[PDB]
Amino acid sequence: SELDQLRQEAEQLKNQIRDARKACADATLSQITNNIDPVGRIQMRTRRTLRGHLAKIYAMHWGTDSRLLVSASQDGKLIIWDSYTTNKVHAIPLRSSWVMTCAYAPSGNYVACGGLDNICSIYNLKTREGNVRVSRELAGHTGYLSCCRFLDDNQIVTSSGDTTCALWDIETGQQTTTFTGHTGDVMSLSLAPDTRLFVSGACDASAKLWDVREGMCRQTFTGHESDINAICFFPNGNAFATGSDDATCRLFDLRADQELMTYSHDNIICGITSVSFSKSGRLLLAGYDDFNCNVWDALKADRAGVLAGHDNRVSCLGVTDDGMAVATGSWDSFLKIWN
Amino acid sequence: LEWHEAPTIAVALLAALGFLSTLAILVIFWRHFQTPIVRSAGGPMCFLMLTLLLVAYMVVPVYVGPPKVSTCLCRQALFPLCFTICISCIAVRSFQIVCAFKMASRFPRAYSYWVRYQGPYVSMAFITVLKMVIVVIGMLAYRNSLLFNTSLDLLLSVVGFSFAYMGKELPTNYNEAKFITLSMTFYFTSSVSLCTFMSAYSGVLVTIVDLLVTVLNLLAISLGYFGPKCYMILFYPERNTPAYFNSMIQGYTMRRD
Amino acid sequence: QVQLQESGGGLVQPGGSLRLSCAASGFTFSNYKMNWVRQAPGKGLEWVSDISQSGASISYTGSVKGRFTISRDNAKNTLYLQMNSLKPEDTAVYYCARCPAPFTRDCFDVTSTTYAYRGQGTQVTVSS
Amino acid sequence: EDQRNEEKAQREANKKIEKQLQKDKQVYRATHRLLLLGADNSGKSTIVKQMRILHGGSSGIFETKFQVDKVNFHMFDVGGQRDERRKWIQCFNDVTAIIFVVDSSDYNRLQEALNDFKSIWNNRWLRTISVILFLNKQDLLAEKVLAGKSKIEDYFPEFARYTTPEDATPEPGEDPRVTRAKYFIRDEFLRISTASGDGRHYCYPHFTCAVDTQNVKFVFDAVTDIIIKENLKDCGLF
Amino acid sequence: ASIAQARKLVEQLKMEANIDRIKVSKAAADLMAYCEAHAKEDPLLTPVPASEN
Repeated sequence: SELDQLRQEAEQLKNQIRDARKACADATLSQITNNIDPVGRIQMRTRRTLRGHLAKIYAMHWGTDSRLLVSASQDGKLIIWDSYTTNKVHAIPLRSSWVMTCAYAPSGNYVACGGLDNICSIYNLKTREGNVRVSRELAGHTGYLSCCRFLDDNQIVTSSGDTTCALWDIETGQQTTTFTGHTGDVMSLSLAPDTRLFVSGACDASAKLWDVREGMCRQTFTGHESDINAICFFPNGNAFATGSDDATCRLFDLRADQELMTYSHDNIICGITSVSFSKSGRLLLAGYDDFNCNVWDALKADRAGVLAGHDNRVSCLGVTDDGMAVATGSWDSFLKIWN
Repeated sequence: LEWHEAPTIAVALLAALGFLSTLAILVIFWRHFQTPIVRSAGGPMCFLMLTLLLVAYMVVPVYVGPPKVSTCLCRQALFPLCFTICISCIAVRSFQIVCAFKMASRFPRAYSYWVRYQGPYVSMAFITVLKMVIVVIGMLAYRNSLLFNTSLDLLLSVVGFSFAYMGKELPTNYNEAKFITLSMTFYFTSSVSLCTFMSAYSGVLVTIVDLLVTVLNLLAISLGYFGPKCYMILFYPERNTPAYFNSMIQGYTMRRD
Repeated sequence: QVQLQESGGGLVQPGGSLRLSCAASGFTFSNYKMNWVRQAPGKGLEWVSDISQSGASISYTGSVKGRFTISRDNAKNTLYLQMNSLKPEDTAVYYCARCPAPFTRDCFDVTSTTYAYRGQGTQVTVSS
Repeated sequence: EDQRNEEKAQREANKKIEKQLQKDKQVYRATHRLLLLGADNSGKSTIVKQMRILHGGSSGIFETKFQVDKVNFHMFDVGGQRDERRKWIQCFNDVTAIIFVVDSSDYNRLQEALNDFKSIWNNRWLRTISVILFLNKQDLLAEKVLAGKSKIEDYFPEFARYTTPEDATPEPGEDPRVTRAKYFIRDEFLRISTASGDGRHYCYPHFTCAVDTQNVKFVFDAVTDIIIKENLKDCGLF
Repeated sequence: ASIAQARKLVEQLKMEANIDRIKVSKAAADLMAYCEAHAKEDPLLTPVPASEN
């Protein structure tokens, strides 16, 4: 049968790819960074405790100015915090209270949110009248929205639970490009610093690197063993890290096209919800289901510290653009800032 | 007041029986923990009243003996403190039961304020502080001094009764209407009889009568509150199960009408 | 990558016997609760059996109880399904499934039309 | 001097935002959200339609907001998603109750309903949420039992030795076989709830009373009981 | 139906293969160099004085 021949060809191609990757791995990251001195005991403290949310916080996103941030809760609100003064700038009620994601535009002009309504709503913050109102209702996804990131004021990449990603032209409200190839619900999405590429981790234990312009999957990484919930690009853009239900963080390299290091501990058995690198990429903060966020040595895989204090499951994580602080939101409707 | 005299030994043996019963109840509650009965009875609140009752029973022999400033001070330092703390604890538990079963949606914001400001732990502190204050201002100046304390205790018991009054139909493990009626009526009649007897009496051996009344009251608000619970949780282990509590609360809430 | 390969299916006369295997690779076997699923022609995916990580907890469907046996061997990273007293309506494609997350009692989306942690399946046919 | 004015304006805006937030919380904490789950043939649509018709109210969610005895309610059915639910089911980890609907007359797909109920009950996040079990389509179950063409023992071998429980309500004009089948299905669903509930959450089965308002009353009573037990547990009295 | 899906999967696998692969040692060296070069500009790694936030 033709299906058997196609499956055999796919297996042969996978074997060839694995053989090439094995031949390409002449050493390991641990075997090379063994001579560098470890980071000292990392101790962050809760500088601010942003409170005012009703239900569990599901996502957050820092601003480019590294002062304002936006968070989305499951009670149907979008609160924009002035992190320096703990004040609230905006509180946008949402048509659907089931919201899984939120984003901050690089210019700070708009915000985006989405969820079980399968719609990416975009709200204009700095309008003429000063009242935040929905500007575009991006529809076309047949699954829940899980992540959204602004390319610029007129473009946004959204990942959905219909196993497809998309690039939206906000002005026309239409899908410029569709990224298909995932066999499971896409859960995370991370833009490269150059914005020309992005990665997405789905519930099929695979992360695919996509091309924004051409709309094709350049590379696929299959080092995990469970659904991938988080993904974050390295500051260099040549690597990224992933979190998964199998209680492991894994660093993949784009040029080597294979996994470089794993960050797991015997006593850690809960899933990972959010990951984010430091400004220099030396630290890898990762939220967990055990209400704790662990700081990992991105070069030596030593757990440098722990950010304890959240009463419920940590769900979102984010490091400012200048690396000044890291903000963690969890399911007890509380946001915290650490440095 | 002699050590060898029939009323005194009778009261001493009654106090010893109360002490043994309270110690047994304490051991039973400690052994059978993490079970719905003790949690519904008050949890650590029950242990608080039990140990305070234990100390009140232990200081009973101090009451008996030659007159002394220490015994005289303890007279209103400990036993009225026992009465007021125990009755306020029962009233707080009754208010919690009634506000959980009812008036949670009728008075929503009031319950949010009550549960956000640590109401159960705040009302008790207010009560003990106020009783300490009224006690010291009373001893600054038998019948007149004790009248204020009995009025306070009767007001607390009346508050507990008025809050448990609408809870006649509440489940058996959350209903204390019978205990409240019995204890209030016993305290009222004992205080009335004692106040009447302070004036028209010889003046000697009246300490025996007053101590006898106080130990009967202590035995009342100890046994009438804790005996049924221990009876149920030793002689009916099947009746002490989280599944049973689930089913019985459910049967109360959704009645067949 | 997570990969499950099944084997053992084939022609079996009614009242016969069979044994299925599931060579699991790409993940630690002793951490996940395993499953067996089948898909009769013209019908949707139907759960058949499951087994705990240590093999202590085992459950089947009503139509296969007393005939099918599920077992696992964490040493060889394989899952077995011995099938006895086969009947014609048992003709189905049998897939070896895995719970999405480790150390988890409940199992979600085992019988979904698409599921990443599922094998290609082996056709089992019963006819005289 | 600009900084002082900017900070004053920020504080005033934050005060307005917090006032609106507390006004919204006063309503959010007084509204009960119920998640409807089931199968294609379970019959959630008729329940939603009846509850909307009895009390006037109300894409990817079948939202419905109504008011029953001056109590706010919110019933939503999650349609339009894929068959995989292990990720979006985590949103409803704070709902008041889950209204699970079962087709009792469909023996072929009854095991699928049992597996779905087991998965929902044993979920890590859905482990403190009570389930209101709705055994729909009782007239069809009675017709199937009385016909005799299809037998429960064909799909469930444990029905041969099953006996009607003592605490069974003898509805008027009820065949012993019909009530035996009803209570067998109810007990099959209750075994999963009692096997691992451990008092964290409860199950409230209810055979549908044909087409009557009694189902809405049962939902209201179950929600009231759940709220009462939640208050008791928060007070430390249960 | 499934034949087209298998064909597209095979085509995607062909596209993923036949690409350059820089050795793991070189990639690790580049990552370490980037981390070391920017170590002075990491507020989370090097504790910034309390004066500068």
